[PDB]
Amino acid sequence: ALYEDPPDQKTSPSGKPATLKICSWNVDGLRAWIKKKGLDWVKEEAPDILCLQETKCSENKLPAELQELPGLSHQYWSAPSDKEGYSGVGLLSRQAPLKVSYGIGDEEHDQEGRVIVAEFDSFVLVTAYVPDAGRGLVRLEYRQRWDEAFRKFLKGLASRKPLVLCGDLNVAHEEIDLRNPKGNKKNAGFTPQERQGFGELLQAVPLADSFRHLYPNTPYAYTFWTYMMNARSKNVGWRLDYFLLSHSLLPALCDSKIRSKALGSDHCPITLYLAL
DNA sequence: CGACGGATCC
DNA sequence: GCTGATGCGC
DNA sequence: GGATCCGTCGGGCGCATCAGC
Repeated sequence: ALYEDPPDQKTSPSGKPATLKICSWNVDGLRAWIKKKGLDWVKEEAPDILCLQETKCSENKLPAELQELPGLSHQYWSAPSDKEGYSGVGLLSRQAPLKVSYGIGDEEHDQEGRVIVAEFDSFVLVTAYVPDAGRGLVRLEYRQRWDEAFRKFLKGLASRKPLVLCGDLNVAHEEIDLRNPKGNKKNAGFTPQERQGFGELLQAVPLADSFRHLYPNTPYAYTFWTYMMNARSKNVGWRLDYFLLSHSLLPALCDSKIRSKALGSDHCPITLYLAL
């Protein structure tokens, strides 16, 4: 069945106005995403913080339009040291973070430009392109170790301000998070190993799924669709993109959106509204 | 990884 | 510089 | 035999390299 994201709730449960909008988007090729008119959707969306994943683009090769967004002038980029054309993350902010760091503090996992940490006054933001388990599950065991190191890095993130984890976590937590869970329990992103790791992220850090807290039984809500067999036209997809938040932030949670109409990638943009 | 084809199931 | 084959990873 | 279970195949994209010119 198709999916129409409910209208934006730009007010919290206590009637407080959204002071912060964050947009996360796996662009599957930032230079391609821009030629495909992706920055135009960002302009219309006017986010305060824009997190991008799978940039596939080093810093010296970023298109000049990216350095022309005035409401997103604070830009921070991370790419693999060896694999050019692979992975890559980005954080564009209206206001300068107090602190910007890269990696989960672990050499085995900090080589593929997958994590940017940005400390703001009231919260700590973390964008992530989590390792894929791969065709045939070749990189599953690596994903399992990444999960362990990520869980630990996040739980002890130095200080005590709430956490907003955003990005491509590369798993569909439960069966409601993908069209075909039965034929994908042995396919990357639906292995029980990965699904349990997400569960442990939630219990250990701890964190909550913004979208699922608001929409616990909303089906067909996906963020990724294979380009193959035009899976997007039939909404056969997976929710791999999320905003996970400390429970301290749930009183500030106005909404968590899925922008199913925005094109440019095999992923759709997600958006969080927060009243801080 | 969605689609498909074969195998099995009551 | 520019394109197309080839390879690799989603 | 309609419905379900499950393994195999073939394929959309982006970007890198390299050759040729």
